[PDB]
Amino acid sequence: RPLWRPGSAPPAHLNGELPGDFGFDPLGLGANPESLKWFAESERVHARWAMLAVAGILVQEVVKPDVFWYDAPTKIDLPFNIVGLLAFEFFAMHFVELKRWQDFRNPGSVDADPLFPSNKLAPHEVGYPGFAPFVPGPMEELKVKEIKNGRLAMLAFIGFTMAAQVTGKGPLAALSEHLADPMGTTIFSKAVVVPGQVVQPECKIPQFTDFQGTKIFTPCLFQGLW
Amino acid sequence: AYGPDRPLWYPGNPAPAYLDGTLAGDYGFDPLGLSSDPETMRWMVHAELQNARWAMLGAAGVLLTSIGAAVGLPFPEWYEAGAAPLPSTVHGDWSFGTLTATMFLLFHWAEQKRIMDFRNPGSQGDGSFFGITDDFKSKENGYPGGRLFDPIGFSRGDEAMYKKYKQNEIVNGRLAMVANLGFWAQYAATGKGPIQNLADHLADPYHTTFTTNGVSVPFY
Amino acid sequence: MKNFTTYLSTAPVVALAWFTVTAALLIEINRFFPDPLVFS
Amino acid sequence: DRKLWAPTVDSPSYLNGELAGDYGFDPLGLGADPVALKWYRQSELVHARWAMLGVAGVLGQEILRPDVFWYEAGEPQNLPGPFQNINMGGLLAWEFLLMHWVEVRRWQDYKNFGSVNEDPIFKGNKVPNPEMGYPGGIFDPLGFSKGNRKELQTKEIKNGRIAMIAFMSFVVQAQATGKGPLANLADHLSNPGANNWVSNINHCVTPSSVDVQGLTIPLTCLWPGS
Ligand code: CLA
Ligand code: CLA
Ligand code: CLA
Ligand SMILES: CC1=C[C@H](O)CC(C)(C)[C@H]1/C=C/C(C)=C/C=C/C(C)=C/C=C/C=C(C)/C=C/C=C(C)/C=C/C1=C(C)C[C@H](O)CC1(C)C
Ligand SMILES: CC1=C[C@H](O)CC(C)(C)[C@H]1/C=C/C(C)=C/C=C/C(C)=C/C=C/C=C(C)/C=C/C=C(C)/C=C/C1=C(C)C[C@H](O)CC1(C)C
Ligand SMILES: CC1=C[C@H](O)CC(C)(C)[C@H]1/C=C/C(C)=C/C=C/C(C)=C/C=C/C=C(C)/C=C/C=C(C)/C=C/C1=C(C)C[C@H](O)CC1(C)C
Repeated sequence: RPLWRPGSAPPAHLNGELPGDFGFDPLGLGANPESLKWFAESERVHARWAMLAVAGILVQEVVKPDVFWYDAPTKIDLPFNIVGLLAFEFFAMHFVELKRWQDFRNPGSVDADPLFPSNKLAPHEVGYPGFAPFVPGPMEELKVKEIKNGRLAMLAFIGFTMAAQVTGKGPLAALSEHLADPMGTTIFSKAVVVPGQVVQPECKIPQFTDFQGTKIFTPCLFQGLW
Repeated sequence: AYGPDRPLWYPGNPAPAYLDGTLAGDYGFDPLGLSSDPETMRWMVHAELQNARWAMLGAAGVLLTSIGAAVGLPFPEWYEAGAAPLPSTVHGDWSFGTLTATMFLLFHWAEQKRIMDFRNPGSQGDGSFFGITDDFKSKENGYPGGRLFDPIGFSRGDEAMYKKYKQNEIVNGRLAMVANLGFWAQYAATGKGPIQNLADHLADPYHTTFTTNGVSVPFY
Repeated sequence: MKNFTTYLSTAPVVALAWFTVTAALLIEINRFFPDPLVFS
Repeated sequence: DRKLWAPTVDSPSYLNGELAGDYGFDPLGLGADPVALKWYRQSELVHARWAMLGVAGVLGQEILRPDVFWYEAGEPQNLPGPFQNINMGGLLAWEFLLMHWVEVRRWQDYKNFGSVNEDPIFKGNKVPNPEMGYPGGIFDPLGFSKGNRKELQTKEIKNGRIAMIAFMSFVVQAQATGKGPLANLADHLSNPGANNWVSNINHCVTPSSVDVQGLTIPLTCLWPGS
């Protein structure tokens, strides 16, 4: 089994069955088996949401390079009122999340169309609803690609947000700024903490961003610890 | 710790009988036999697992707000973060008298349940509070494990990690308690609050000691 | 400590404590509410 | 029997003579625990190999480029070629990750000897690493360990121990006189009695602090300056 650090010893709890296991639990978080099962659902859900997000942020910068992803909501004209969009979004997400969770709670209970009992999802593993019209390659191989791709995406998002707080531009603009002066755009080249001095990158995010007349508090993640 | 040959406080001096070495951070240190009684030990262990935990949170705050005020971020220093105006609430404005009363009221409820389980183990786990039972049980004195107090499951997981984690907590808590006396004593001598005292000591390390502060050494 | 607490329970020690608390209470009461001649 | 550090001493048992340069010199009994001896040895070898490189650079740099004071050569402007006034933060970035990989890999050879020996990216390419601290292979290209490596190891440790002592001389005799290693030899040979440690130890000749590209770096002399 490939390990996060060659020569390391994987923790007992990680015998390896979950796709993308690399014996990485330095603090032993998923020591409890049920806890590991939950964390496993969290990892997949986080990765899939992040994978869609990272892609969207990049696309919404190739198509509309003007609107900044961080302040996109305040820079875009919603076809519907936020209250109405948020209301629908809440009920929509609430429904899918409830059925999604019920499966994790009691496996194989929500695996059927409630409106049309004729429709019923085939038996499936938790975390994998069953929507697999096309699977290009071994399921486990694609599972590892999904978790590896997802883990990379989740890290990329934090990078998108932090870069958007240190600089005031999106991922593509920031990367170009790096490609222009590679040895003078790194975080080290913009922030240094010496035993006596404290140079921290300026927060390019207004503490509060007004939205449709409602100033929305937008804090720079731990601006005090940079 | 967690050993019969655990490192002790005064290498050479034998450890107290009551201090076997099981208790977290046990170094056989009870010179005035304060915990000679076994029941006293249990109470003292719980009390330490109470002062240290609060002290740890308090130290995290005096350090985070201080770090902020030094970087520039509007943060009142620990000493003046009480006269700071209380924030408003959707319900209404906050009043100091109500704030104190609410703080004690809530604390009385939690303290009662904690002490009641301490006196009567599992007493709180009677589904009396909305059916919560095992989550209201106590894995050990000062260790109220469950799915509400240890959500991630360090206690439910590897005991070695749990035991190691228990030592980390005791040692860190004792340090935080000592650190807190510092934050207070350095204030009541320098009048500046930490992170300013760390910054002064790192700018003139030799001429910025406790000896040169007026209050510490009176003659000097 | 079991035998130290036993000593701190002996009549002379307990009386010294009880009285000190009672005395201090009356002193503190007059300290904040002085000249209590009548119950008004 | 091996010759020991003093004509009257008796070697500590743990120092049986296996390690190179075993002159039974452990007055503080630091290497008594076999784990610590193992670690300390790796630290000795790393410190020696780094000081032998260092004592060559100080001497060499002076011989060739004599304008730059060894003590003041890490300044961006002092840096030669284009390196002059190069963002030190960006430079640190390179010196950081690159050093972190080589060091961590070496550390994992301590934690699990002969475990990190194969090229992680490519494959098959492996290093003999016969002894911890002596990888050989690509690390020994011209192949001189193939002979009596132990004898060569003895020369290496003895030369390194002399260097370690010499580089800390270069450091002191430079922060006192203000001149390099061979310049201090020249001054002595000019007027011996008048250019000694007596007429030079009463002054810490070297800046109290150095601002590097906006980052002030405090400096100090090993002996409290008179
Ligand atoms: C989205 C959150 C998330 C969650 C819930 C998990 C959960 C899990 N991971 Mg995982 N991981 C994540 C993100 C996450 N991971 C990311 C982003 C990476 C890329 C670095 C990895 C890389 C990784 C590897 C290589 C391995 C795991 C493994 C595991 C499983 C066992 C380890 C464990 O129990 O830790 C539980 C994890 C959590 C409880 C979440 C931690 C949340 C804390 C509170 C946040 C702390 C800060 C955090 C590091 C964010 C940093 C932000 C910034 C500094 C970049 C477990 C079910 C092991 C495995 O596959 O076994 C099956 C394993 O080998 N993960
Ligand atoms: C896949 C993750 C990833 C990648 C590829 C990058 C890439 C880059 N980052 Mg970045 N970053 C990341 C995550 C990542 N970051 C995260 C999670 C954070 C929050 C802690 C940050 C916070 C951050 C700041 C504040 C800044 C950058 C900056 C930069 C650019 C170079 C300058 C620099 O200082 O880099 C430094 C890199 C870091 C500070 C963190 C990267 C560490 C990642 C997570 C490890 C990934 C290792 C793995 C082998 C992947 C390798 C990369 C690639 C093969 C995918 C560069 C293109 C600078 C910039 O914006 O340029 C103008 C800069 O200001 N990043
Ligand atoms: C950091 C450098 C370093 C390190 C890690 C070691 C480590 C070791 N040496 Mg060693 N040695 C060194 C430098 C070093 N040496 C130098 C420069 C010399 C030349 C004088 C020697 C000469 C020497 C001899 C003759 C012998 C050893 C031996 C040993 C081993 C005995 C176990 C021990 O006591 O470890 C502990 C040692 C350390 C932890 C080194 C740290 C130094 C301590 C903490 C303080 C020293 C400060 C020092 C006086 C400052 C000098 C300044 C000056 C140059 C201006 C051990 C593994 C014995 C051996 O070979 O066994 C196989 C032995 O016979 N060494
Ligand atoms: C064991 C033994 C035995 C023998 O026999 C005898 C003897 C010796 C006596 C003993 C010993 C003992 C000891 C040492 C003790 C100590 C303790 C401590 C220090 C504590 C702390 C303690 C400390 C603590 C708690 C702390 C606390 C704090 C808190 C909560 C908080 C605070 C704050 C903050 C956040 C900030 C803001 O702005 C303000 C405030 C609000 C103010
Ligand atoms: C239960 C649970 C369960 C689940 O499952 C999971 C989880 C959630 C994870 C868990 C939790 C946990 C926790 C809570 C923890 C905490 C911690 C802390 C905060 C600590 C502190 C800690 C803190 C501390 C130590 C403190 C420290 C401090 C100090 C020393 C001081 C220092 C100093 C002083 C004197 C003053 C000056 O001027 C400055 C200086 C020099 C700087
Ligand atoms: C054995 C024993 C045993 C018993 O038990 C105890 C006792 C006796 C204590 C012990 C002893 C010990 C010792 C002696 C130690 C020593 C150490 C040292 C001296 C090191 C050095 C060390 C040193 C070193 C590393 C060096 C380093 C250096 C380097 C990297 C570099 C430099 C430089 C050069 C090139 C040039 C440029 O332009 C600049 C720079 C960059 C600045």
